[PDB]
Amino acid sequence: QMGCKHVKGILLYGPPGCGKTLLARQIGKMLNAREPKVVNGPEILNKYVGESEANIRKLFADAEEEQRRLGANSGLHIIIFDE
Amino acid sequence: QSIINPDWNFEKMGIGGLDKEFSDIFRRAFASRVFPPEIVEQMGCKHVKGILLYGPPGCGKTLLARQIGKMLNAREPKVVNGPEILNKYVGESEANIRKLFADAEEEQRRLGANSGLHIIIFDEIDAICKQRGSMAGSTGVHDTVVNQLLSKIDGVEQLNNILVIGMTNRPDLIDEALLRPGRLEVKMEIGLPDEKGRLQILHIHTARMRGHQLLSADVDIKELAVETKNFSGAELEGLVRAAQSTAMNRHIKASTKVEVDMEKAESLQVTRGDFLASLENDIKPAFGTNQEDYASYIMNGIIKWGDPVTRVLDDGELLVQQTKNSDRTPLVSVLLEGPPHSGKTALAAKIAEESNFPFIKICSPDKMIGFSETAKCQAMKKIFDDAYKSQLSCVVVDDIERLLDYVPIGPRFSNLVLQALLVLLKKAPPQGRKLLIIGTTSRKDVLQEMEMLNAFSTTIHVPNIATGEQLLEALELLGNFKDKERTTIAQQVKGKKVWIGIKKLLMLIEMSLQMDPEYRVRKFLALLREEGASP
Amino acid sequence: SMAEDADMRNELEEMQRRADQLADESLESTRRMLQLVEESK
Ligand SMILES: Nc1ncnc2c1ncn2[C@@H]1O[C@H](COP(=O)(O)OP(=O)(O)OP(=O)(O)O)[C@@H](O)[C@H]1O
Ligand SMILES: Nc1ncnc2c1ncn2[C@@H]1O[C@H](COP(=O)(O)OP(=O)(O)OP(=O)(O)O)[C@@H](O)[C@H]1O
Ligand SMILES: Nc1ncnc2c1ncn2[C@@H]1O[C@H](COP(=O)(O)OP(=O)(O)OP(=O)(O)O)[C@@H](O)[C@H]1O
Repeated sequence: QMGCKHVKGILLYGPPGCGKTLLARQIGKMLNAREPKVVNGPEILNKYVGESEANIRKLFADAEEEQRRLGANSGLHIIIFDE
Repeated sequence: QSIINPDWNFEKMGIGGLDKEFSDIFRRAFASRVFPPEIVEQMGCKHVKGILLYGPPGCGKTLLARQIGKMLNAREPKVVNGPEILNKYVGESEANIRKLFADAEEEQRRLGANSGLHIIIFDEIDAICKQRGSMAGSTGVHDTVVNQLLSKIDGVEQLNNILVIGMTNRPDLIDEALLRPGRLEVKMEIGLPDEKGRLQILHIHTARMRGHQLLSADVDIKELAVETKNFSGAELEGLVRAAQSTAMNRHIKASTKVEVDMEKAESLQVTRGDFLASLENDIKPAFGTNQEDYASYIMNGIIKWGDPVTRVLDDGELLVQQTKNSDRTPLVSVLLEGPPHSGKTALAAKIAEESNFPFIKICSPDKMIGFSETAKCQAMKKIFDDAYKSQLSCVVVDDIERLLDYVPIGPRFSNLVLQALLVLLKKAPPQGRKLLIIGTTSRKDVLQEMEMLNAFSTTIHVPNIATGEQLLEALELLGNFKDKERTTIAQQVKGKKVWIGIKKLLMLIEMSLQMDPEYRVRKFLALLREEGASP
Repeated sequence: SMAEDADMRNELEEMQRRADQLADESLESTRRMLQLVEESK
């Protein structure tokens, strides 16, 4: 009835060695969602033309599909970036 | 079959503060597709096949694009999200582009003048439409795609059942040839809303929620609209969402576990307190002001220890009134000068705050430690450019002498920054706006000799403490030495003259206070005597 | 200063499936047909 969507991003910053990764992993594992897709730093760069964009698009494919096929009753997805 | 949907209605669109732009876009794009084809043929014209949009982030571009795409009773619009047509195999990118237009060409060649309507969206057009190098050795990464697009949009064959739309943030990088009236004719700018626009946006993002009694009577929408000044479109929705979230969070709890109440959740309500809270610490406007900088520059406040502070404030108010309610002089500048440690920056900040302008920015060297001259010029250019997007503005330049990189030996300094500031202190703003610039310094003769006083329109003087009476008044106002010691100190200072700045007086008091309870006055007097005058 | 991407050289068509033993088998049958036809005369 309120007609509002959900926040889409969270950003955490601080000096090295203070417990950011632990918090991220715990919050990710807390939810009943599926395993979080992880990107280990810049592992999507490539030499051939048009590969980075395809790799980026690949991440959102499953969630997008699931949204389309369910609607408001879809599951939850998470994406965790590193550096 | 009518082009527009049978049941489409403007109010359902959900857009506020862009009535004129939408009306003009409709007039220039669709007006020719409403009356019977006979008159259109008689006039012998061709329908437009291009649109463009640009503006600062968070103004409602994608929303307008999607709404206009949905407004047509035709096929489903295609989509392209930035570089989603690039490929590694030779020539496949061009084939991908060509595939988009195949359906329209087939439709045209088959059915002729009764053909259907198609749409496309080259979202982030800037990504793959950079200007051509036009020089050997500067081969562009994407040039064949641009040539193919230019050929297809308007080439050896003609089409009259297509319509393109673009959106970007840098309208000055699009290829020049792609902006002539034959390909992309109608281009419009989306800017920050005004008071009525903010009211409309808040009303549209609240109508639904009022349907089920989710608003108490304490919410004065007009007051909320007037309070929030120069807010982008998205930030209103962000504020409303944050207010709703914080209001709902009170009924729920958790801590050790997670649980929800079922006997109180049916009496949910949202009041003005949560709105205020969030407005204060939730959404931080981008083109506005916040108390943090003032708290950082007014750390010890302002105290009226004499007459000059009132005269200075009155002169500042007079200048502000002149700039605000005048039209022949849309650019007035004032330069503050005085001896070192006289406390001049604080007065500038106070004047800027009390001016009550929608937009205030402070450009200080504190944020430019170690920069090169090019970075400093770029930062100043960016700030001044940003200050050109508001009906009222005020900019404060702090510590000019340290900005020029001056050093008496030689002397030496940076010429480029001086030239940039000189040219930038005479550039009138875009027609129909106002501006005000306030500077500071501690060496007037240097600037007077560099031929800079002919660029500033006036000048004010900020003096120091001149007589023992004012020093005693300041001491009493601060409230550190009590009457008993006040008599003794006065019996000494009263019979002479003093020359000190307030900041130095504060530092002297602090240093003196560290001694024993009954040795403070003597050391304070000794320090004051050693300070000297040095007229 | 990072060597930019390069266009895929090209395609070198080359197709190989299951022909060898399939056509050797095909042959072994024709040879026997020839032998029988010779024998009849
Ligand atoms: N609040 C905490 N309580 C207990 N252990 C903690 C806490 N914060 C961090 N740690 C310890 O941090 C260790 C790993 O820290 P980690 O390097 O993942 O964190 P970080 O500060 O986010 O890292 P990075 O410096 O790589 O950004 C874990 O072994 C955990 O013991
Ligand atoms: N006039 C308006 N009324 C209501 N919502 C608006 C309005 N203008 C913008 N919005 C909001 O804009 C949001 C979508 O973001 P939007 O498309 O405006 O960003 P953008 O300006 O396209 O950003 P970018 O610079 O990245 O392209 C929606 O939540 C929508 O409510
Ligand atoms: N009535 C007052 N007038 C001026 N300054 C005051 C007054 N009361 C307190 N102050 C303090 O005076 C300080 C003077 O500001 P600041 O530290 O920038 O020194 P300044 O002498 O203006 O600068 P500079 O060292 O560059 O010459 C302000 O921080 C403010 O806290």
